[PDB]
Amino acid sequence: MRVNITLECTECGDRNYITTKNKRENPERIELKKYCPRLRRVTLHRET
Amino acid sequence: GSTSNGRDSESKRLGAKRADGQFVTGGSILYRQRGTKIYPGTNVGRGGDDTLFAKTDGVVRFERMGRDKKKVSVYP
Amino acid sequence: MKTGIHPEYRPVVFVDTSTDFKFLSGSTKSSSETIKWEDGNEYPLLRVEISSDSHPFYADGRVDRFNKKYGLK
Amino acid sequence: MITKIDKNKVRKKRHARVRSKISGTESRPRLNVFRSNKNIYAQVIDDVNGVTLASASNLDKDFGSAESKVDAASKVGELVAKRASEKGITSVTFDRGGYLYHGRVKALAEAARENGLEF
Amino acid sequence: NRLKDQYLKEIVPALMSKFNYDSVMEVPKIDKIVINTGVGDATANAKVLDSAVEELALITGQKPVITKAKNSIAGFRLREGMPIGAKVTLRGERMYDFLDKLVTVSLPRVRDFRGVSKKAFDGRGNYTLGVREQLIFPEIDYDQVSKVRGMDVVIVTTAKSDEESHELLTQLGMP
Amino acid sequence: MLVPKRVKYRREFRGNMRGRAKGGTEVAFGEYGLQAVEASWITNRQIEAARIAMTRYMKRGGKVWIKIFPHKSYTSKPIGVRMGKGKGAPEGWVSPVKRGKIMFEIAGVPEDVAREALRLAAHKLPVKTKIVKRE
RNA sequence: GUCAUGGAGGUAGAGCACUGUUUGGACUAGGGUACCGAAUUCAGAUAAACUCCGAAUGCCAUGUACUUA
RNA sequence: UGGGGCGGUCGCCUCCUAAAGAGUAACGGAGGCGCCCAAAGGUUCCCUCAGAAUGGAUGGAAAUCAUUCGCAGAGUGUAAA
RNA sequence: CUGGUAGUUAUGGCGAGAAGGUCACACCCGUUCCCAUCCCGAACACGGUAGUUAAGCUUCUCUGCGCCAAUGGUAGUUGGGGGCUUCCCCCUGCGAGAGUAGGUCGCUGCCGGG
Ligand SMILES: [Mg+2]
Ligand SMILES: [Mg+2]
Ligand SMILES: [Mg+2]
Ligand SMILES: [Mg+2]
Ligand SMILES: [Mg+2]
Ligand SMILES: [Mg+2]
Ligand SMILES: [Mg+2]
Ligand SMILES: [Mg+2]
Ligand SMILES: [Mg+2]
Ligand SMILES: [Mg+2]
Ligand SMILES: [Mg+2]
Ligand SMILES: [Mg+2]
Ligand SMILES: [Mg+2]
Ligand SMILES: [Zn+2]
Repeated sequence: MRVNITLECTECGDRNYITTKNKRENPERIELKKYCPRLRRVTLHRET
Repeated sequence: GSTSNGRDSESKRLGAKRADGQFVTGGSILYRQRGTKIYPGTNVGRGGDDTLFAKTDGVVRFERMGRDKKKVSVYP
Repeated sequence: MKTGIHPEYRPVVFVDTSTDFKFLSGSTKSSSETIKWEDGNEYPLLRVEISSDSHPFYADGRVDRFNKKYGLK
Repeated sequence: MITKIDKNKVRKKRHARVRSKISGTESRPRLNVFRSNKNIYAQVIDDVNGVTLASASNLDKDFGSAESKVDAASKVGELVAKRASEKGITSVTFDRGGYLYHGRVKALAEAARENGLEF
Repeated sequence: NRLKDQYLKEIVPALMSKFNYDSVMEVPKIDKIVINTGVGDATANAKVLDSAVEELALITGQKPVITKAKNSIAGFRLREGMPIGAKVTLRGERMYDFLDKLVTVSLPRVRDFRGVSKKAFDGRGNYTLGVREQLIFPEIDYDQVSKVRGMDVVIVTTAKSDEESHELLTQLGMP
Repeated sequence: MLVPKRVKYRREFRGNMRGRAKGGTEVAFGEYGLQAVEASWITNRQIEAARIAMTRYMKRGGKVWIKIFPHKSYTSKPIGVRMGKGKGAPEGWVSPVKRGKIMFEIAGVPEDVAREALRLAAHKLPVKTKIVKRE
């Protein structure tokens, strides 16, 4: 139900963050705008 | 013929850590607490778990704010 | 007062069936009838049975013969 | 028999909510605003000493103009900044006073920014 | 504003010299009118919750707003949250026209019209009212309403005691 | 017998009985009363026995007051059980009486039968008492 | 170590201002009059896991004080 | 481990014991945890609870409405402080 | 005399009674626009002064509630010494809680008008 997920840069493709989500509340893939160290700017991240 | 008790936590060493009138270095802890037993005054900030620290070098002075409360301040 | 929520409240005149007094009122329905009431302004009209005619403060079946006879169109 | 909620009392309750985070110091004083149903007042205060430095209001002997009393705040804001600059004040903080930063108080603030006052 | 004409030009002048009020500012006057339904059958009758909402609006014209419970009671298996009742606030000029559909039209229409309670005062200056059948308004359709619910109508006046409060409405007109 | 209807905790400390009585060191309701001179625990059984013997002599004439109540409870262990393995189960209820506390009251009877009734009550209690009167 | 000064901390004691326990009276809006669902009030008690209060000691620190390692 | 065995316990959080700084034991007295939340996080703006009485209602002691009194007698995801 | 704006442990509060006022401040009127209501120009927002001191506000009086508070005595207790040791007594230093004589219907700073 409450699993661990990893977020991936939509441009780079490198996993950068790990969070949690509810499987039966957010069955889709979460998308958040986080900071990407490789590009040194805010880039959209979505779950693998 | 048995007891269901026998459990206790680990003590958290709360209470004051610096005395009134004592010169104190910036960034040092002054009072560890749960909740807000003493409010942060001048040059004093409250941390995540309510520990009052000092922002600048000075002299610790515990002092009384309004009728039913206390605060701690640091004066250069 | 916010736009797009409340139905209309344009004024409509109100009358009786026996005394037939032209009384102003605010309502959302015009009773499919309208009059040039008051000083040259166009106000709809409501018709219903005796209201406040008595209010406990004022034969061929009686109405059986009268209502059916008037119903003859 | 509904009793009416006092206007000033409720405003004073909202006044202290902002006033916790805003206090005027000697170097960076506080600009206060009191709005009345017929006038509007502005004041510059340094709360460390409890002293008023400079002020102006829609009651002075000049700028006589009452164009719906909304642009009168613009004139009032034009005097406090001028008097602050004359007295050597550079930067301040806007004390909303418990009102809403929308209308008359917005216009007063906008005029001060254009003239010699730094926010 | 037909009642307002009497209220502003005929009712009030007969009160200033009647109770020796030191100023017109002490003359009692209407403040607001409210309507409450409290149809609690929405625990299972989901459609009925919104069924009477549009019915209540047509009596006034303003959109009613959904009112939810304040807590949960085990006796009536009530859970916090579900719509329980509706709110309509007649305010402003509306205390001068909506009641005209009452004191002239509504009460004569009821099947057993005899009058209003002379004692139905809260004890401090307000007056309430009750209706037992939901098709009393002049702008209601008999065939369009499937269910009937008991309403609560409250008239709020700035009167300080039940003496003057009764005799403004008595002068305003109803048994 | 006087027992509390319910208690927050079933087990309590034994406590101590040093010092003077905090309150109730004077007669207020009746006109005669038994005053403790020493200090000891008084169970609820001794309260009952000292009361039946106290109203029976009065032939149910006049009102008596009980100025103490057995709030605290005490435990005990069965014979044949070694030390440890928890605490014992509660047995009775006691009222620790420090010296100078009035335990009983008499009113509505003459001088002669008030002193005699108190005398029979005192022989059922484990403390040294004294008959005291109001003013 | 003592002296002067400044502090943090709720123990002993006491108290009913909150929470439990409890005595005797006036008290039964309403259930069918404690049998109360009970509540108001007067007077009087009780507490390690109650506190409107609250010491003696102990502890932390400053001093320019006096003595001593 | 008030001999050993049978029984019970083994890690973390909260209160009392704990003797008014901190710390302090017993197979001493009471309870919880091995999570949850995509908003139950951030920020800006706004306001205030429980309960009781009173009049009207389908609707009753207790559902929703109005007034009055009301320093928390509520609430704070969950146990206690 | 009044309108703003701060400090100060409620001796500053609560309750009660009276006087005052367009110079301020409010109550008040209306909703064209900026903005606004889970509906409601009630509040918020805007536009003004036909009416008003009945409210808020200012001044004046109180001890009814609350708050503050001695002196003396008492409980307790560090140090020393005794007992008949559930505990109790003596000397020196410290010294409450409760109760009470008593005080209280505030004291200071800045700015603008009359
Ligand atoms: Mg702990
Ligand atoms: Mg935090
Ligand atoms: Mg955290
Ligand atoms: Mg105070
Ligand atoms: Mg000292
Ligand atoms: Mg004690
Ligand atoms: Mg200690
Ligand atoms: Mg400790
Ligand atoms: Mg367990
Ligand atoms: Mg004048
Ligand atoms: Mg327009
Ligand atoms: Mg003394
Ligand atoms: Mg004292
Ligand atoms: Zn990237």
